[PDB]
Amino acid sequence: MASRILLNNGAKMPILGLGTWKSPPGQVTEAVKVAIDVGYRHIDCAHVYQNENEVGVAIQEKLREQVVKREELFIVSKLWCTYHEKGLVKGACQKTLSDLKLDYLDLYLIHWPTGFKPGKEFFPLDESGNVVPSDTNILDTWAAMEELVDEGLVKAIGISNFNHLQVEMILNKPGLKYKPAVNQIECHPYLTQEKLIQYCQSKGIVVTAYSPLGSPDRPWAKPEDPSLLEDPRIKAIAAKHNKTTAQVLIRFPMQRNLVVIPKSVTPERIAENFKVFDFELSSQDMTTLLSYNRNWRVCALLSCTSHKDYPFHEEF
Ligand SMILES: NC(=O)c1ccc[n+]([C@@H]2O[C@H](COP(=O)([O-])OP(=O)(O)OC[C@H]3O[C@@H](n4cnc5c(N)ncnc54)[C@H](OP(=O)(O)O)[C@@H]3O)[C@@H](O)[C@H]2O)c1
Ligand SMILES: O=C(O)Cn1c2ccccc2c2n[nH]c(=S)nc21
Ligand SMILES: O=C(O)Cn1c2ccccc2c2n[nH]c(=S)nc21
Repeated sequence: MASRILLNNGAKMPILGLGTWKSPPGQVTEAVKVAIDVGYRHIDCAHVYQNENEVGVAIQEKLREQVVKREELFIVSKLWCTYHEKGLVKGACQKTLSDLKLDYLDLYLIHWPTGFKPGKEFFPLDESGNVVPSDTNILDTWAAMEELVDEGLVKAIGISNFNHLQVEMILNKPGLKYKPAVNQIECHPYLTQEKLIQYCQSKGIVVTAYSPLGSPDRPWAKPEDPSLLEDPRIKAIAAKHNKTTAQVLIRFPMQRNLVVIPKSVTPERIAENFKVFDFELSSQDMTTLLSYNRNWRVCALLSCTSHKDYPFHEEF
């Protein structure tokens, strides 16, 4: 298992990264410092996570300390939904660069295919509670992303939460200049995503699996919800390999040629989650894990089901 995967822009992306959604601003600086100290070279960020400044403090300290060189890091962020307007894309990227204290991103993603009305609110609502959409065509947003490559702000561009028809729309864009390098999507044994993954891979688009542990800290979690980390079948596979359930859950997407971005702010877990390059799940193990699919989606964007570009009505 090589540590990096080749992207269609010619750059190599570390297959393991640190997630930062929900990482409290008072804990994420140390989390990122620890991650870099124990070998992580890829950090997954977003403006909407409200902690890019604090992530940036950690990156900057580790660069200053010469623990790692900038070229060895792979920093990813994402364009929020309220910045899909073509004229707002560059400023959104620049704000993220300023907070992260970087002069380029390795990868910048359209966070969701749904554009919202611009403004200070991340989820602008009408008086009846519906999200207020943007009229900006995703193809125009893509053209604005391509400009960021040409102006040196980002090395690669990609998409997130795009269904196969939405990916296809980008791939079929008249005058397409740069293909998406990555589609970042939810993926774990309860939402195995075989159809979308095969589609993306067949087009040379690398898939990043998010919420690989089932996002047990998602704010809308219910006590009775399924729990990957507590699934006795997955526990048994872990025990067979003398690994933790989390380690199996992280190794699983790696062996499907995916990138994976588990989140933790706990130093012991950040280290545990990185120790996944010393064992191999069997083909049987892999198929068995795939068999647990229930089409259970922890990030379903229920707030936006009425939006014309809501991605999850389609089968895949
Ligand atoms: N593009 C998108 O729309 C999108 C959506 C969702 C997520 N993401 C990205 O994907 C990242 C990962 O997804 P996620 O944050 O939703 O959830 P996740 O990585 O599946 O799970 C995070 C949870 O698991 C716990 N955890 C981590 N390692 C553990 C271990 N070894 N043992 C036991 N528990 C462990 C963490 O606790 P502690 O932190 O307390 O240690 C936290 O509560 C996000 O942070 C974000 O960067 C992107
Ligand atoms: O977009 C993300 O990366 C995670 N995330 C969020 C991150 C920050 C703020 C809101 C959200 C959110 N709301 N719904 C869903 S399904 N996922 C959400
Ligand atoms: O609607 C969203 O954008 C996120 N979200 C929520 C946001 C606020 C309150 C509840 C939820 C919720 N419940 N289930 C799921 S899959 N997603 C949820």
